Amino acid sequence: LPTVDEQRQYKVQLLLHINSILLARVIQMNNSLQNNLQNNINNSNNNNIIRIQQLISQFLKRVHANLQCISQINQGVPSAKPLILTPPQQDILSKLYLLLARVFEIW
Amino acid sequence: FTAEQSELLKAQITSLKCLVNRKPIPFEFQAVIQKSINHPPDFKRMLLS
Repeated sequence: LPTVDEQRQYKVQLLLHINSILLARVIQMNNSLQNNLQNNINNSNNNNIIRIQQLISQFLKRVHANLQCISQINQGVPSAKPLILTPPQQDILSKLYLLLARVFEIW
Repeated sequence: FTAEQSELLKAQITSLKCLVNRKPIPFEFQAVIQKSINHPPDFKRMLLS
């Protein structure tokens, strides 16, 4: 019997929690990119460096999309939905994006 | 919009800014975010749906 107010609180909570995981993963990969840049060789020809940057971009795009959706939800915008409902690229982020997609399909 | 939710929201906006500007995230916001991670919402009742 979830009220509209409960549905809305669930949406905000889940978007916030996913953002925290996304942001934590970016801090991890960024520290890793910085150490790699400092410690590795031939970083002109290191595909790993570009792929990490691309991955970080995917995570940060999602953080922004989720922030804007939270903002719309708080503004009472009808049928606010995250622009991105897939996970980037056992893994908790992937389970939570599936739940996110389901929440915005059923409510 | 609870005080804790609003506290996390500003930590996340600030962290996003700091990230996209290649600035360090001040440590108070990392701790707000780490708190969020360690206290997740009740996904179960969300499943009742």
